[PDB]
Amino acid sequence: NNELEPTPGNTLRQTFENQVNRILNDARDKTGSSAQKSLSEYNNFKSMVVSGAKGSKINISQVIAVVGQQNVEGKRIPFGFKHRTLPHFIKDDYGP
Amino acid sequence: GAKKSAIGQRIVATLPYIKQEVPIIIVFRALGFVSDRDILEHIIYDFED
Amino acid sequence: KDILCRLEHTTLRKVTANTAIYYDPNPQSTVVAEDQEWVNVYYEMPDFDVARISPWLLRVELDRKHMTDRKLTMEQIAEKINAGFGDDLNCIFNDDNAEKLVLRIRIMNSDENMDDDVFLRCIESNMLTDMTLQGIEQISKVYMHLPQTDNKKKIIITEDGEFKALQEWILETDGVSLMRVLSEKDVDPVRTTSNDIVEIFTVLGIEAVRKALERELYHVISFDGSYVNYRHLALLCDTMTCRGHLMAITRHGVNRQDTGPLMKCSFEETVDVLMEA
Amino acid sequence: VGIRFCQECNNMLYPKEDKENRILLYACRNCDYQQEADNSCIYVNKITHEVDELTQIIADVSQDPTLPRTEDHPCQKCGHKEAVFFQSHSARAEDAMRLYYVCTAPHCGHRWTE
Amino acid sequence: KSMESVMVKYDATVRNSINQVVQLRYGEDGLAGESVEFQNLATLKPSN
Amino acid sequence: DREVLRVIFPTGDSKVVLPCNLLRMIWNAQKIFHINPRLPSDLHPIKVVEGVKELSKKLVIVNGDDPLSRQAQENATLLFNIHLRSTLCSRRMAEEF
Amino acid sequence: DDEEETYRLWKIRKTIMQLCHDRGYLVTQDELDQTLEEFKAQFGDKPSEGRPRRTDLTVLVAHNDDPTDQMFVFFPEEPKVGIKTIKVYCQRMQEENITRALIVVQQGMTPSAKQSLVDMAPKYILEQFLQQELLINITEHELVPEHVVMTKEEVTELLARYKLRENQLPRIQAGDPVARYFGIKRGQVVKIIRPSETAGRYITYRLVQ
Ligand SMILES: [Zn+2]
Ligand SMILES: [Zn+2]
Repeated sequence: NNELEPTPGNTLRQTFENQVNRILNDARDKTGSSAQKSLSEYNNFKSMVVSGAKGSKINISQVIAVVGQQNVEGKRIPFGFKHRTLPHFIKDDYGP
Repeated sequence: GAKKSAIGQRIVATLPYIKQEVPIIIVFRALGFVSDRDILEHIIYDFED
Repeated sequence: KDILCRLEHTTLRKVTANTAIYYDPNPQSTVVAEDQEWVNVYYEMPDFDVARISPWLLRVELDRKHMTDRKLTMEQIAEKINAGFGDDLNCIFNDDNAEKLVLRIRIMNSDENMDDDVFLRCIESNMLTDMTLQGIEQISKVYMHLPQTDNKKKIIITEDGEFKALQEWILETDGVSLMRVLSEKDVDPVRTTSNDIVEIFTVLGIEAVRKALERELYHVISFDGSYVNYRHLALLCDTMTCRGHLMAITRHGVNRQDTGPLMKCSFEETVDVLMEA
Repeated sequence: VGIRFCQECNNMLYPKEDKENRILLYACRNCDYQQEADNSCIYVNKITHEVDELTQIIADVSQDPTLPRTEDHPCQKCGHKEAVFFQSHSARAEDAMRLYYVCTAPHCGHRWTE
Repeated sequence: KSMESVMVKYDATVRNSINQVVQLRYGEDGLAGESVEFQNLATLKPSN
Repeated sequence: DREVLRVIFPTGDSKVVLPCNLLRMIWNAQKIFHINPRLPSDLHPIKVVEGVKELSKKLVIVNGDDPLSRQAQENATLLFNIHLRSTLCSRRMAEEF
Repeated sequence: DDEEETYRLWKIRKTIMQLCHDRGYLVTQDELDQTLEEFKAQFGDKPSEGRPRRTDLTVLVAHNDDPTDQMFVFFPEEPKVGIKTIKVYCQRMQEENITRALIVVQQGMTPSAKQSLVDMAPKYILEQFLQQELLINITEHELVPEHVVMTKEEVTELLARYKLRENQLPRIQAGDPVARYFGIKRGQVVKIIRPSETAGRYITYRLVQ
């Protein structure tokens, strides 16, 4: 409804993309923290992550909570078809 | 250039088996259609534009 | 923001809405309906009817949005579109209290006592790209932000002797011509720099190239949290700028050397250089 | 603003100036057919380029099975309660997230932005 | 391939192949980068 | 030296790379000799001052006697001598160590 | 305009009063910090149709060690300079018995006058500058270390201490901005003093060739 106001040095599209990334990145982090604070002392993932032998704290959340958001060329998945990403969606769908 | 700055870009064509570029109106006339009311109806399909 | 706009390059076609070539054989004809008022209040003060009056007119419309954002109004434009091109043109204009900003131009009639229509179209197509309103020619877009890191902050030593960091506005451009940007007012001539080193070589010297090259190597190495000792950077950026000028480490740079004949034969031009030898 | 074709050899009529009655004359450069100009303006150049695409979208787009539909916004000219909306899908995409609608009733073709 | 023959000569100067001095002392200090480690000054940061 | 450091390091950091560690060498000597940090010590301060001077003399990087070879030596071991003088001062080694 | 023009002429003047102070000439103290409004009141408010004509700006200075060797600086009036125009100056030096001279070129010079200055080699040495380059002191930049020119008695002490020749030093061509700022000729040695993070201070030498 044309209720967005661009920020200095930002097109209307790029301001929208930047905010949609912030909402989605915080969910990957907040869900990730949920996956950790529920682990146990006997867990074997935490045992290889804590001692630093192999792994990272994001693989735990990707295995347990959420894989996250993919992106090619450093930006969201492009419109490979015309105004679509796959023939299963309707045109100009910008959802997550 | 202080000459074509005003007129603008010119549509060109590079036909096969020839060395030099050719303007499109020339190759249009080589098929007949010498008039410029008949050429500009094969290229523009509505004259309210 | 004002020095931002004063540094950025701005041409004419960025501040115009539309232009039209009309035909007024008399300045009182006023083919378009409503411009008669201001052109007439000029006309009761009629000056410069020296040779003729050119029947060919050029009318330009401006966008106050793009006008005020750079703090421009058509007065300065009006003198510089005259002062800078000659006096073959003549500009009368509105008052900005009127919502739309139009200024009309005719050729200097001294020429009428090669067609003037194609000449006027050439001039129209030439002024909107070669305007040079403000700024330096090559720098196109200039951003603005204040950092939060201690990398670009202003660290001062207070009176009691403690290191205090301060947030200060910095500007970053896309395009380089530093010798002019340094010469401007209210721009720090000490800490301003460019990420191209041939420019610093021509402008600042040779030792400045040494230090800038060292700094850029350090910044690209320590980007992902890694670390490399200092002696290696120093030795590299010292042997790279030892013979006075910037010789790149490439096939050409190795060729121009004081080394013997049996080393340049190990590089792809054995026979000719050895025949020379 | 338009264009003028000669009435004899069907070519492009150029504008010319006569020093007698101060009137624009359109001349040919193959023959010399003549006539006067009614609007007395030649060149116009729109740089704002704020053309509303309500004059460029076609009414048969409502036959597309790959476009979203709506029951909220009804048509005004006919009262149909089903529309199909989309975006500019053209250039001038700096702040271009408007939403043009088209009525889907057969033989209405009414278009409107909001 | 560029820097093959730079080395430390017996008077502690870093010379090229044609004996063109490059540094009057290695790394401007004279020490090998193998027996050094991180420390703190503890004199510049505090207040007066 | 405090005023010279503030112009060598303008930003204000303190992490530098240097020769032999000093805090660890003090910690070692505090245990090879069973130093009890509870009783008064017997280390005369003018002994600390003159010992640090004599030690600073025997750290030659550029060995020479004439000028232009006696100032390059002071330029080479400039930072390490500052660190050594600030760490082994008479107050600190009678208060902490 | 003239406000831009009265500003530049004060700025360019303040730069030169340091450039000649670096070369070891005698410049009075308050001439170094001559503020703008003081300059505007002394030489004139505006050079546009004004008293400052780009002449009445010239400077003549004498060396510290010797009152005889003097240096002059000229501010030509035309944008680009011709042939006899410098001979006008060459005559002005011929009459006053001064060999050290500078010319602050306004916008450029002709390939003509480029030939006309490289000829008088053994006498009447002149330095050609540009109006733009003198607008800022590059010596006070951040990246530029401190240079000092060594007498010809000190240079023979290096090559006898480090047992060097003069071919084995690092080189610098006499065409870069700091080689001209100090007025350096081939065969001289300049000393650079920069602070480093491993030692604290490091002194390097350059041969100008
Ligand atoms: Zn015709
Ligand atoms: Zn309808």
